[PDB]
Amino acid sequence: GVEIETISPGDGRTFPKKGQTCVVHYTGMLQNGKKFDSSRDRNKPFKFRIGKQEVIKGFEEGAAQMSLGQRAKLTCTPDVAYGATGHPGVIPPNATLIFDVELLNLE
Amino acid sequence: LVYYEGGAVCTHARSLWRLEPLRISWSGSHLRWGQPLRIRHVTTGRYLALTEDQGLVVVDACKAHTKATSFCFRVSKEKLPKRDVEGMGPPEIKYGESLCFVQHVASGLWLTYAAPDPKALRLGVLKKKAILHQEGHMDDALFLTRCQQEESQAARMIHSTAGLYNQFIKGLDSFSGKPRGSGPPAGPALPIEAVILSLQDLIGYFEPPSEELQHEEKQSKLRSLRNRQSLFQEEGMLSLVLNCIDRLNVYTTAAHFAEYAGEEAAESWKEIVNLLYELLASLIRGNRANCALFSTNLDWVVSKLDRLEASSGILEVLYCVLIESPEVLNIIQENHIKSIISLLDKHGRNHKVLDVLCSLCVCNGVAVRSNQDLITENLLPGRE
Amino acid sequence: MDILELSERLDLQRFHSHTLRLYRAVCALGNNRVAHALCSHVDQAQLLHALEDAHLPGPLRAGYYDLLISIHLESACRSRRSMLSEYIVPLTPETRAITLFPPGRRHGLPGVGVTTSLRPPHHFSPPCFVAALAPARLSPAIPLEALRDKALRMLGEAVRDGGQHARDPVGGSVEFQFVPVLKLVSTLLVMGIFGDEDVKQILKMIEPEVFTEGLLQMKLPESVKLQMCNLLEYFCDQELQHRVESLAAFAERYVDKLQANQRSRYALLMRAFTMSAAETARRTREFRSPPQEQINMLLHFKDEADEEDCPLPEDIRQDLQDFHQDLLAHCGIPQSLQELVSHMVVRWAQEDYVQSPELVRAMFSLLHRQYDGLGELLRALPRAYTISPSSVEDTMSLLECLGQIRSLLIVQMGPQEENLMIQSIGNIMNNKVFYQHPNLMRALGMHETVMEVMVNVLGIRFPKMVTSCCRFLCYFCRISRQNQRSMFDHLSYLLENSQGSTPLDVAAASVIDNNELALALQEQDLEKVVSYLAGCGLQSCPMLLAKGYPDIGWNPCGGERYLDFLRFAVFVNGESVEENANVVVRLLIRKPECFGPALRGEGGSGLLAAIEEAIRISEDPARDGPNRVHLGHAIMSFYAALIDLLGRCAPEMHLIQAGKGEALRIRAILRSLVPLDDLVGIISLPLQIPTLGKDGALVQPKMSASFVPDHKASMVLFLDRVYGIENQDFLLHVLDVGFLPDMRAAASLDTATFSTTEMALALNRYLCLAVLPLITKCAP
Amino acid sequence: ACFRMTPLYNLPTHRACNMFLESYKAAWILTEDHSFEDRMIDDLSKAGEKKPDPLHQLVLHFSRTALTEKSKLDEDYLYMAYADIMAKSCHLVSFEEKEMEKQRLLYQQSRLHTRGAAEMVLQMISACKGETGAMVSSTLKLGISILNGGNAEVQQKMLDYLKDKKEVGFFQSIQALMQTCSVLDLNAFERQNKAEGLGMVNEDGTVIEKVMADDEFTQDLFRFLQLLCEGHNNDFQNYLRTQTGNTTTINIIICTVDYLLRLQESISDFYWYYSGKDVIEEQGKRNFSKAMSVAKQVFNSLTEYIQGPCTGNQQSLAHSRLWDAVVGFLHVFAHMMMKLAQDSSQIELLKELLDLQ
Repeated sequence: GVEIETISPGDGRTFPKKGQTCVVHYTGMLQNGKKFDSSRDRNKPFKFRIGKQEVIKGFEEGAAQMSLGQRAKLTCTPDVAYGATGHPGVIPPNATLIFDVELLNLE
Repeated sequence: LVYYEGGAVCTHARSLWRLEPLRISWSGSHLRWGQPLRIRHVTTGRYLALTEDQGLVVVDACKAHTKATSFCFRVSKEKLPKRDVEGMGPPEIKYGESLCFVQHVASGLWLTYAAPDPKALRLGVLKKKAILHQEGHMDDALFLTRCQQEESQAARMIHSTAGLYNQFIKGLDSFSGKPRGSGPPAGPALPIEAVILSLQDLIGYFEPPSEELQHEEKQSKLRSLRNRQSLFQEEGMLSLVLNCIDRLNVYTTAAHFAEYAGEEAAESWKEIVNLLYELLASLIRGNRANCALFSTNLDWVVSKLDRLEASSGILEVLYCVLIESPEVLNIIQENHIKSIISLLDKHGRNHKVLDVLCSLCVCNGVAVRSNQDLITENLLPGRE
Repeated sequence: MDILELSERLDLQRFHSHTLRLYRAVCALGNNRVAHALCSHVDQAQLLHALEDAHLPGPLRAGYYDLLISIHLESACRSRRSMLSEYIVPLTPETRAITLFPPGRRHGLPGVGVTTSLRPPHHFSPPCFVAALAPARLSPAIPLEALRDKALRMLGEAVRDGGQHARDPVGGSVEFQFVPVLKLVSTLLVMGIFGDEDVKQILKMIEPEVFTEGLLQMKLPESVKLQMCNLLEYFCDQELQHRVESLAAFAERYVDKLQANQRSRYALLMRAFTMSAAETARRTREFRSPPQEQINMLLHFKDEADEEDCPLPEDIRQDLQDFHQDLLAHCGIPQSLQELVSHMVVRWAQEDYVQSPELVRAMFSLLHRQYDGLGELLRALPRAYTISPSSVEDTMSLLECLGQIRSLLIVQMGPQEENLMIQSIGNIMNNKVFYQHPNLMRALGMHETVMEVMVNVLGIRFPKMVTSCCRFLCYFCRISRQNQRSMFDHLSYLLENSQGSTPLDVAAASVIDNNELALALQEQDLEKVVSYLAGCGLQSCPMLLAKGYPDIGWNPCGGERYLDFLRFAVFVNGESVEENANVVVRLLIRKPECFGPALRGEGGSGLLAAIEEAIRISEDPARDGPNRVHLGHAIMSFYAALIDLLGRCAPEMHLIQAGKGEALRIRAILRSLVPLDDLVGIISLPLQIPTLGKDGALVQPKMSASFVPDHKASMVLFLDRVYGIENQDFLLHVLDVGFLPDMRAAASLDTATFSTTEMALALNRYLCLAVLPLITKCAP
Repeated sequence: ACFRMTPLYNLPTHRACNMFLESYKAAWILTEDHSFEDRMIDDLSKAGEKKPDPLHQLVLHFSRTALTEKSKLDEDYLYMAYADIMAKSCHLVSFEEKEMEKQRLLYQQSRLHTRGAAEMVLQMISACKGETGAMVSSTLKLGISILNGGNAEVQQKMLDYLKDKKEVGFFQSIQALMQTCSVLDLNAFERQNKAEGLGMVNEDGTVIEKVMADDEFTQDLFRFLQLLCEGHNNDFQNYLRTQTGNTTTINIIICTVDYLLRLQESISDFYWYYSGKDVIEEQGKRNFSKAMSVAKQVFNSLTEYIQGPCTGNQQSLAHSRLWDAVVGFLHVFAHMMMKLAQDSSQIELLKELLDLQ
């Protein structure tokens, strides 16, 4: 469902196990190439505990294959993303998202 | 059929009569007790009369033969026409004074109120029908009040506008089907130049007071404008205009109109259909009541927004309705919002459409969240 | 294209400025769910960029300043602004340290100091669009400290270059240079973001000499002047808040002395009255008056005509005299905020003929508050309450719930708003502060807010919210005797709009058991209820018409209700309210349709006959109605209620033995209104007892839809009050015809299996309330 | 209660600090007096070195709110505060001494009516549309303040304004106000009698008028009309009777007489109520005195309407049912004189009775 494409390699050794918060700075774009979010604009890294299902699914199998410091691009299909309902006013229904994710620190 | 009605009707135009003496010369003389005179309804031009079938009626102007329509105000019900005086006359009756009984001249009958108050009045409020009686009650005396020149002028403008636009409507209904073919128009000529002039005059009649008008003058003219619009609406001039729009709207373009009316008639189709849409806004602009009338025919307005013949006028009508009535905002559905947004896609980047959409969210300081959510969900996420 | 290319692309300017107006509209008045969405279309970085952008055209500079406030700050601003008129001051040591004038009599800087008034913290949530997918969403978080520092910096840059008046009007004009920044600074001041040093900076940018080029060191347009007024009103509000806080702190420090000397005085008086008596016999009135009449006695030493009457020693009186002088000096009774505003407003007015009505209104409101300071303190002290330091947590939660309730008054009702009202109102009612501190609740005016929302919903859709509001208000009224009186003034409204709980039981909650409140009904308000009763005894509910019911000639469902309010307004605390007793009788007979189909007179039916008909209608399914509502009991309820109410209006024994003419007349009128034979006959009905056996299983009749014996209780009351039991023969008649076959009906029901059947319970309550007391009275 | 009254020293601190606040506000803050209206009006009046001065921009602003076409006139505490300020401003035995006082008051009223105050007063009375309340009370008190002594300039300005605007609102609102004016009652009196009969004590509480409740407002309204025709103006004495030019006319004089008939009805109703009770108790003394003050003002208003020999008003009264009122009054007067003469404790009420006669 999620397609990880490495943009710049990290360590390839430490991967986020369950229960380690992940700090990731990111930018997100509808597959047509329009942007809905970036954390870099807000200026703060986004933290989430992997295994608590706070983030969308593809964002959670996706930031799990990445390693520490790696920068990659995820392509979450609506099945492993919001889906047929959408995030009203932000993401149209039946949408595929692309995320430029940089896993900065683990915990 | 006449009535004694109470309430706001005594600030309307259906309650206005005009005393027409039986002499053309010196017709403005001082009314004297017991002199013959017809009484004409102003907004309909129908003369009060005693017909055999229904007693008291308002008969048309072709059947007022001075036996049915003549009358005599009288002071007391005791049994008492004078020799015409070639002057303003000796003043007898006053205004807001001088209790006067109305007596038909030939039948002697006094004007009274029909006592019967049936089930419709068991819980309903009294609307005493006026009947002519042999002897009548002892409390049936009437004060005569005066109406402002604005009201009298408006009540006579309604009598001509209604006639003109009913001729227009009945002319349109003559060739509703009936294609012209390659021959002549169906029936009698449409009153097109008269309609254009009358609409132009009524749009200027209702023009909002100017801004440089100084404060107190501005607030007096606003009251007068609201009054005149209420008169026209309560006499059903916001339905005659709608009927004209509907009849002229079954035709997509001027050539479609020409296929039924004619080339010369179709030369003014777009002009007329724009003047109607301007006059409608002039009638409803600023009145919460005339704008409240559109809580049920809102789909009437929204379904005409794509029409190219007059696309700014219909949008202006919508803007007035939405900016003045808050009850209209509650009946907006996704159908309506997905249509107002489609104007942006089909008619261009027009800021007035955004103004409409802004007015759909907050009306008089209260937010309507369904409209906010619908605009957000439909307009925004496409980013187009 | 660059956005600054919109300096000459004017059509795109108009479209984009109105796009931002659309954004501000769709997120307006509390919609934080849409503010979050708009943080994906206009992000923080664009907003913070447009704040500092010098070349943005004005219509876009102002638009992007308003958009930031709308997305992030406006909801918190209004919620804070609604709490800025009530001063709940906790009795903490922090409060105790507050003094009017900074130690070492000069005014301190306005807005600079320690404030202890409770204002709930305002909540934010971070904006993220990768979170998985309903409590109300909070406003999008924006870093408030960085924003505040930027706001101060921009304001400072615009001023010391305002005086230069170069041709640098950032935004295209002085209005667009200043108004957008002043709006932001006013918002952040109101919210509470600014520290003391920042407030000092703002004050220096306003007037450097008074508070230690200023914004008054250059000529300004009438749009900037309005924002200056909105800043000075903030600093004028903080001085008032300081006065109230210092007055509360003084109360804390001074009631301690008034208590210590009262206790020591009491000790001295207790040593006295021993071998020294009858000289201090009067001086124990202070200790036996109500505590306020003691605190109202003690503070009576101002006019010098009542010096020694005040028991306070002179030292104690001195503290109050000194603080009073300080309070007067603080209120003014330039070198001061009052003098600054008083000069500057007059100077504006006499420099130009101000054309903006809003500016004139703000100007003169400020001038008024500066001249009348002591009259402003007096109009805010009604809304000042001192809570103990322990109750701070509960009060904070209660204030948050109140803020939610009064934030949904700018929103047209919907499902989610219904749910938030219900949650908030159910939360207030579960708070101990709501019970313990009734005066705070009437000072915050919750009852008025709840009635506002009930007005909006009634003026029905959304019955759940009405049921919750009318429960809250019926509880408000039971909390304390002043709450009834506060709600009693709304009786006209509730009677205009009059599950079970409905805006009528609120009206019947205001007046219940307060004979002082009963004797304040305006006869016309008793009259309108009778008008509704008339409208209920001639037609029938269209509701049941839509439920396909028999619809005979009249619904008793509304009649029963409206005979319940009229029962709580005629008979309070076990005695008859004569004044309200007579009026309802008169209004009932003047409209004799309110008595139902029976008692109609012409074409009448015996009350007994009507009840018998309702007995026979109780069983047949066709005439009872094809569930929550049945009719066989409905007509019976209506007539039982009418008989009870008519019994209530009957005069008590004082008037009857006094030979008072009106009393005898009213009793005779009621005697004529209902005969006797029907009365003792409805006493004599057969009561379908829980039938034993029936293959062994209990089959009791549903006394939610049968002749409940409680019906008869009403007619037992009437007989006692109106007809009476005067002869022994009539008594030995009623004993056989109606009474005894009921008591041994109950006694047979006393068995183990039928002890707890609901019919048995109802019959037991019936006998103990109606029959047995009458027998006890007639025993001689 | 005397056994379980709680001394303050047992109360929790907060419930004592909240009692202290109320006592302090009632005894100390409220009783404090500060004259600032004079100083404030004298600062608002001066101008700097034509354009309206600061005070004349205040009068104009409240004129603006009055002429705004709204269905009902709103609560504005700002207007109600400033109206009281301006009223206080104009409020403040030798021939010289009296004449200097008169001229000084004329100057104080000139500060206001040379800046549009009279037109504001007429506008707001018209804009209230005949609803009793606080805005109307403040407006009427302001009108009385600027018309005291029969200020001929103010009266002329008011008459000119009413005549040129030809508005029917003013007299259509005065009439409504006088119809809503309350009259003496027994029922409410009986009820409050019993309500006091309940008692004074409450559990940690103390008990706190609904008879002749708006006596102050009624006195102010009729004082306003009297001041409008003081100085024997014929134009006002005739305008009140007929409003020529206006579409409809409202005869205020016969409306005053019609109110007076209500008044004499109620006054006779107390005398009948008390004709058995040998002594009028204290409550009766208060309420009857209030009714008498209102009756004095109504009688004075009727005199001013006809004092100058305005013949039109004279026969307007003569045909009016002013005779029923006075014939009825004389009954109360004679009988209450008899009954009140029989006690010394009721000498004050008898004095008020004689003055009313």
